[PDB]
Amino acid sequence: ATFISVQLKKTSEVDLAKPLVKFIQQTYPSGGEEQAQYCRAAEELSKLRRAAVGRPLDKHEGALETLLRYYDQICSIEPKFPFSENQICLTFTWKDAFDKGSLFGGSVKLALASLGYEKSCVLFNCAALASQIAAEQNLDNDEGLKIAAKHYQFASGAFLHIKETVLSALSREPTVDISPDTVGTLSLIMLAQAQEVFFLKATRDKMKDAIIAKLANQAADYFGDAFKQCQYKDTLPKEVFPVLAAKHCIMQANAEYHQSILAKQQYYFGEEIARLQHAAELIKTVASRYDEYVNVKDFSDKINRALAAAKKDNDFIYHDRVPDLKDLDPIGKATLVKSTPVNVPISQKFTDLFEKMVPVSVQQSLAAYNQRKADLVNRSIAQMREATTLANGVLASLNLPAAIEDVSGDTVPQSILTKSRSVIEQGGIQTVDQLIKELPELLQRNREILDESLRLLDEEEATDNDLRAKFKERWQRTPSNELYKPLRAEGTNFRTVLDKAVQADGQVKECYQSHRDTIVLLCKPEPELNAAIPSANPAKTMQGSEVVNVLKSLLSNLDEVKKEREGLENDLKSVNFDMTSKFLTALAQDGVINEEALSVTELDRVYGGLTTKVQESLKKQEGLLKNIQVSHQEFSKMKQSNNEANLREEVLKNLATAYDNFVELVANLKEGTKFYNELTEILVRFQNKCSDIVFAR
Amino acid sequence: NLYPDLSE
Repeated sequence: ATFISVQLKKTSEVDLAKPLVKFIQQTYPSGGEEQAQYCRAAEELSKLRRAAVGRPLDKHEGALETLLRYYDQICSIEPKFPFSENQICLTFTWKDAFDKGSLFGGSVKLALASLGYEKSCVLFNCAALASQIAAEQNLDNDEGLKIAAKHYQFASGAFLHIKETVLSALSREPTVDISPDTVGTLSLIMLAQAQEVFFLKATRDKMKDAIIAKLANQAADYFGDAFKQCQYKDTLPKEVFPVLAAKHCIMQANAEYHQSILAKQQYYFGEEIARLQHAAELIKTVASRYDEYVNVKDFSDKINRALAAAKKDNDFIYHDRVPDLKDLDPIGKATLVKSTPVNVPISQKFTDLFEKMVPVSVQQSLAAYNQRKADLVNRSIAQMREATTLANGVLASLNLPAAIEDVSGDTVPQSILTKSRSVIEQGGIQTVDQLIKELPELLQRNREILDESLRLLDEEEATDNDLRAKFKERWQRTPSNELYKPLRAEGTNFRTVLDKAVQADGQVKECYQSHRDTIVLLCKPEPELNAAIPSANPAKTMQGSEVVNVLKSLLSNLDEVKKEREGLENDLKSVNFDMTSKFLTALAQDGVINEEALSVTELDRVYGGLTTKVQESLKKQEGLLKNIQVSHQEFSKMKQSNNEANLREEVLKNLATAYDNFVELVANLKEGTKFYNELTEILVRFQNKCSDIVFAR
Repeated sequence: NLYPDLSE
């Protein structure tokens, strides 16, 4: 007994293991287990492809499950490693199944860099292998029927999922075998053979003829359509066509023979005869034209036995008129069969190797979130610092809070003395002098590291060129020049980072040189400092003066405001939200992840309380600097312009400017120091990367 | 602020 099956497609073996491992290492921390388990699995994958595909050999469910196991593992991997995004050079090469092309060759191949192409072929082979196992089954047997019926319906569903997946995934024209019309015809043949099987079970289980006639008729309807599809497109092996034709006929005859047992049961004798004659015609034709592909003898002997006896009984006894075919009611149809939907996992006991691996969808989103968090936070920080700077500069340029605390011109105003002690307490000028001294050394330490590193490259390159010049034959490997261009481009970049640092060093140094001497004064013991501040005869309207208490409370409000910026900045920086989860969720319940909208709404939840206040500071400062200047310019009427007070004025203005500068400078110097300190970390790893590559080579 | 960006 002959059933159609499909042969596997062939593939050249490819390096799955290495292109994948590249991404893995360039995404997680080198030396950790989030780099470990995703290399142990990447190798097990590469092996598993070879075992599933690497040979057209084994012909049972061990090898089918390995294929199925392989299909599910591929499908599971797609949302990880960026395949959709193109920069992975994994190219899959498959050969036509049928040696068919829409061109006059003997074979044709397609090699594509597309996981979608890969997965279709794997599934075709799953379909095909299942077909071969089904065709092999022993059909006089309950497990034979059941295994074939399940495998044909799988093959039919597998081929149909291929029909609806190919053109989208694969962004080329597929080979003829995995082409929609082919794979759609194959799906229907598999469905048909699955009916055949159920028609065979009903026969073996001695079910009612009415039933069997209807199952045979359904099969015949399925085989006819498959036949038609084939009449004007020769895309399948040469044996498919005549087998479809014979099976179509045999199933019409089985339908007619069974319905003929009905007609007899109902004393429709002319109909018995007409239907039997039809069964005889089809089988006679099948026996002579398709003798290579079927054996139909018993059934022929059984038709004729039944027919002679009906004609004996009719001619003598009953005398029933034999109708034309055209006048007979259609035999019904009953399907007991379905194309099996493909839904991973199709393998049993499936386990996902890269289950723990976070999807790319999240990575991109999680990264892009951080660049939006970063803008919002620096945004807010820089705005505030710019403001406090500008407020301090205005208060200095107007001798405040000093002026309104300047009882006589005899002593050190309380605020100036307060600022002084803060400077003395933070170490004084020694702290600024020491940081300025060590800055060129931390610079030099970084130049040292960059040069020694590139020198390694230079020295290895020179000997590599000499060896290739002297031993042309004995020394053939890619030149050092080409291997080193990546590292040498990190190098030229680092250089530019250093060019920027130097200029910044310049800025701090000039400001340091421009303000040293006034700071040194500020740091002097209180009576010593008072001696260097010129005395003046005070403008004595400064007892209960109303213009004073307005400035006084106004400066308190300005003080409040700027002191508050400090707890704001710190809260802006100390908080954060791990967003992986909110991303994970939107991925599983929705089609895709839209981070923009999802992150905006969460950055408003986490940071909105603080961004509001940051804004309520800037504007509040604006308001305070408005009616501090228009208020001050009135206070200035109470003070008169003479030489002794112009002098004290400037010294006071300049001592306050000095405190501002000491504070700014300490912050700048400690910023430069941490920078040159983090940069050594960057550069040591670069120096290490240079020696590893100069010694691996 | 003053000193260049360290990110990569």
